[PDB]
Amino acid sequence: IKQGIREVILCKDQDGKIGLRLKSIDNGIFVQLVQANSPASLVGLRFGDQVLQINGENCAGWSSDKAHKVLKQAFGEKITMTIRDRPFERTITMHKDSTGHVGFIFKNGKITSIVKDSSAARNGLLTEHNICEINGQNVIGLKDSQIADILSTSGTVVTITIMPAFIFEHIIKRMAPSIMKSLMDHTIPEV
Ligand SMILES: COc1ccc(C2(C(=O)O)CCOCC2)cc1
Repeated sequence: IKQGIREVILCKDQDGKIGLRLKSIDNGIFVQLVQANSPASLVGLRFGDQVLQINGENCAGWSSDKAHKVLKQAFGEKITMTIRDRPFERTITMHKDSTGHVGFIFKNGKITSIVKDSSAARNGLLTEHNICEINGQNVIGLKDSQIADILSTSGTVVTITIMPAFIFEHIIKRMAPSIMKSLMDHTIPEV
């Protein structure tokens, strides 16, 4: 999680898309969706990012509709944005035990139990928190079984990005679970 305000420069694809849906939260604008292999993904926009400006206009108090409107009108050639990185999220680094567990239980992405004397317990993992990312890979909308698989196929060191469940549930309001499963970018980021 980068701790300040960064600039990104986007270019609409051939179809006039940038691969983004935005959501009004708390009189700010936040990324709700980033499409796989989109301009948004390529420049490193992530679920939960806060859009502070689009082409030098403040996003404060915009509706989701106005934000999507503003992206439609923009000259495709070059869109600038100012971004706060995942400001509602935090990162937690854990170490797997000899049996391959970081030490928590979760249901529909939300951590529900912390196991006594686990890495999760020592690193202060919290319940009623939704898993957004595992080792920088977005897992939002993936089945519980696949999130377990991605945890099992990570090394002994597991970084998990988490969001308070209330906040997460407010952000994904009005996005179909199939769009999340199907289109939400879940690739290991390119270099
Ligand atoms: C007393 O507080 C702590 C905090 C972290 C740990 C480690 C972990 O499990 O993450 C131990 C193994 O290596 C990494 C760190 C241990 C004790």
